[PDB]
Amino acid sequence: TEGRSRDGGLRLGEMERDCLIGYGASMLLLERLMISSDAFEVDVCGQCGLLGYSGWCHYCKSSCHVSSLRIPYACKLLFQELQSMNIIPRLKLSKYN
Amino acid sequence: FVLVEMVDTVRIPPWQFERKLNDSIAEELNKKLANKVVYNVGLCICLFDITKLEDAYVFPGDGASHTKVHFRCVVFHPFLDEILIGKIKGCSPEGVHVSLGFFDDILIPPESLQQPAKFDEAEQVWVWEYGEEIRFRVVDESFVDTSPYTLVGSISEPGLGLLSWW
Amino acid sequence: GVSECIIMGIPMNIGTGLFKLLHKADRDPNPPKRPLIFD
Amino acid sequence: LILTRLLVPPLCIRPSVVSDLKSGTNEDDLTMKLTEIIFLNDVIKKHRI
Amino acid sequence: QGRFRGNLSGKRVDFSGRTVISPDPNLRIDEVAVPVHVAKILTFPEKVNKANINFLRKLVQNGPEVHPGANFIQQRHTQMKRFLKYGNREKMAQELKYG
Amino acid sequence: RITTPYMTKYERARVLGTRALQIAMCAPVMVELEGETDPLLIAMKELKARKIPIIIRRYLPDGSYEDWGVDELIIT
Amino acid sequence: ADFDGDEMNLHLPQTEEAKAEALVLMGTKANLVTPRNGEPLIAAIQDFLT
Amino acid sequence: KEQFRETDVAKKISHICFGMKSPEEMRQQAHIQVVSKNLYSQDNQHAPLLYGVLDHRMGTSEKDRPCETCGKNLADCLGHYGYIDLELPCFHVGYFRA
Amino acid sequence: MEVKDANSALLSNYEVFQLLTDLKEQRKESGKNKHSSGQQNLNTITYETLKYISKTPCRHQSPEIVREFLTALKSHKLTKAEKLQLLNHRPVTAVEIQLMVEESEERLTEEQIEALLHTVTS
Amino acid sequence: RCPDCGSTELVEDSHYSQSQLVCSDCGCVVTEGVLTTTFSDEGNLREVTYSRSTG
Amino acid sequence: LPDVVLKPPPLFPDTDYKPVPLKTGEGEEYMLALKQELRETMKRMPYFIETPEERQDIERYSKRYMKVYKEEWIPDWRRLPREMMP
Ligand SMILES: [Mg+2]
Ligand SMILES: [Zn+2]
Ligand SMILES: [Zn+2]
Ligand SMILES: [Zn+2]
Repeated sequence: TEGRSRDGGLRLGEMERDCLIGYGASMLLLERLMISSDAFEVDVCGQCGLLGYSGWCHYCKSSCHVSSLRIPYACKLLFQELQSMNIIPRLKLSKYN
Repeated sequence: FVLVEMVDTVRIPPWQFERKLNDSIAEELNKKLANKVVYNVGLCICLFDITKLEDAYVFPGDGASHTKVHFRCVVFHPFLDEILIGKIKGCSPEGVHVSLGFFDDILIPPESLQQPAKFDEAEQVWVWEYGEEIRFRVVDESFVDTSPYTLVGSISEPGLGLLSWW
Repeated sequence: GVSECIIMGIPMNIGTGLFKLLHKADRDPNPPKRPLIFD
Repeated sequence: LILTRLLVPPLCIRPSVVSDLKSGTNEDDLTMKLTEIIFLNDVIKKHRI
Repeated sequence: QGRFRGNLSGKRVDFSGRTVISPDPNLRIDEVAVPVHVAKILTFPEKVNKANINFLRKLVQNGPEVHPGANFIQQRHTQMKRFLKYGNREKMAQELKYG
Repeated sequence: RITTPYMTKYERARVLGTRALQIAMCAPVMVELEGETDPLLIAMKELKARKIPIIIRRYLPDGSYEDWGVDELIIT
Repeated sequence: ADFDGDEMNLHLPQTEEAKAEALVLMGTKANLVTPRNGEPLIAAIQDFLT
Repeated sequence: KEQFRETDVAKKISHICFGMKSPEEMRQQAHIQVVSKNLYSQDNQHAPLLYGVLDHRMGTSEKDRPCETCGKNLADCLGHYGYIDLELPCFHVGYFRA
Repeated sequence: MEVKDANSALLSNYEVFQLLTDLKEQRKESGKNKHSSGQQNLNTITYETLKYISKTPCRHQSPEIVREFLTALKSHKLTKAEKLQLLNHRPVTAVEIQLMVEESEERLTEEQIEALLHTVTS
Repeated sequence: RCPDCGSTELVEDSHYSQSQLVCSDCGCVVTEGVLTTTFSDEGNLREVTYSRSTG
Repeated sequence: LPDVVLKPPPLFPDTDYKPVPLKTGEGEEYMLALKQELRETMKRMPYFIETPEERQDIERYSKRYMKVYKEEWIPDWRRLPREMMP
């Protein structure tokens, strides 16, 4: 949350992100803005590129291509809102290698 | 039994760095491919050898050692005509239940091709007289996960004569 | 880009993420292969 | 490009607050817009009938 | 206050505090003084290894009341956290496994 | 062999972070630490002793790469 | 800062890699000069110059 | 005996492919059809209605009432979309100029 | 986790037996507690497959004998499956080659069976 | 209740700006973290009653 | 005001109008029989190229007994460009 009376935390604004970019600390920025703030694990289907649940894709009615993925929760909210706006983001996953 | 080429991304934790890389890779591949049936491949037994092993990366996440390893492993998959020798681990009215020796209890021979004295009356009666031989016919695999086994095969026993045992 | 790396929650290509690290583990590339007797 | 179906989002985007202090609740504006759209659809169907 | 600027580019995080500053010349330029009250709230996850085992044991034995110590213990096998304010902290310190 | 032989600060930070994360997960120590309960201090001691078993894989923008050892690079 | 009631934030990283990158790249001893023109910013101040 | 399936893969997203969905794909993706303009029941327990807006089959938004599609709480529920049919088609403003 | 070729090269039971013995001896010489407790199906499948191979006449074999048998059967224009089955089974009786072995028609010739028996028994 | 010992003496106590459930016998938590609405959205959300939302 | 609905409309709503029965006569039946004959004889035609089978398990003596034999039409390479020669 925002306020101290609401038991809120501090906000790393845009300028803080700019400073962290200028320093080049990629892992620190990743830990601050992704790991410690809104980290979540979603299930993405490798066939249609949509978001699944509990390792299952309701769109394709299959679960062989569904894989887990780390993501900020705000990014998943943005993807859901865009899917609500008929702007469907199709995520093409691949191995980290 | 046949060799299968596989490429696996093996993750070794940092507390296994004192061990040799190839030995740990082989152990992890054996632990990951033990008593498991790969679809359209068959039941893998163990690792045969490791052909290609490229560089070992370390990811900014977990921090372990990720290696892409090319290896060959042995699997049990007949060629639709292989002859096997199993033991009768039970019998059902619709068909006998033969199992390869301590290997897999998945062989279900249909009793529809022997001489016209074929019937199982639930008293473990194999067949009326005039180490059990087996002729694999077709392979078949299926999936498991379908909501939020996998190998049986058909077995034939023709009029082989069997001078040793009827 | 950096903005998409920050949004998607992945390490950005700039900074320390431009290169990759390798482990100096005791190994032997292209290990000896077991010879095939039947083939 | 021409829409015939509207994708109503999950409840994660439309939070619902149970205000037990009064005889009411708290629902976002998207829920009210979808309610008005369904009401207009029903009114159009009634006028067509 | 949109999603991109308010929730993607800049977002709020935990394990952070905000306090007024005061001068102190007796500290180095690369050092900063932290109050005891905030230090007991902001926690750092340290993994149990062969080096700092005897230090984490004493930290657990001290408990969340003494300043040098810990607040939560997450086991390696199960991810069920354990609060140090309740239960026998000595048994928890004696049952500290690696990882 | 065409890049700078000096080890940059970004490579230093990343190598130290990776070594600290590894040592925190029960990795073997090669410098015989003496009462260092902080993994980052052990990583810095290994870096100063030039015993970190990590090889930097510098990638060129076109796609080429090159391997450099920590003991081979120059530290400041 | 001027010590006239200004509030400052204090963050604690939750990762060894982030901690090391912060200590190395954002070290106080390693950022004694600004990248704008190389002039040192961390230097003597009032009651120290006098 | 046992089928070999991978537990977890270190998947990394390569690129995001934006696009649009046909009216049939909207029905295929959605789970239930919202046809009632009302959301709540007539009893005194303050429970929502069925096949309407705010139905728990399209996710959850309360800490006490879990989702009906997936048996998980709010922290674990990712949410489910729904499709609402319109009697007459309407121009999409975001693409209207296009 | 994809496979490149499920039928790369067929191998007899002797190679499998040798691999199982080597894995068993490397395990008993490098036994680990946690590695074994993590997955015990490995030990079970290895031991049971080794016991099944021991029940078969696959013992008393060597790579030289396999090479000699292959060179002897190469002059009989037989397919790879027939020689593989003959090596895995080691028939001592002629009836096993007469009826059980497939492709018997126009292949037995009533004279080559004696040579096949003499080669498989040597 | 306790997952290991089975003790049902779980007490709600407020941590340092954190709510969780913990047992007083073994100090093990069973559910940590709570989801609460923000006043930034509270003023935006509109009210719905049961009668109007039933017909 | 329009009434509220508790259940969604049926997936296949009933209609009071039924499709007109098909035309009858010897012509329609002959055309149907000829279309069936074309379906039956066009799959065995060499123009109907089937999916090439691959990944054979083993080679056997019965292969020559089970080898699928079928005549192949020779395309006129004079009219067809040179880029389609095997
Ligand atoms: Mg001021
Ligand atoms: Zn899908
Ligand atoms: Zn749900
Ligand atoms: Zn307990």
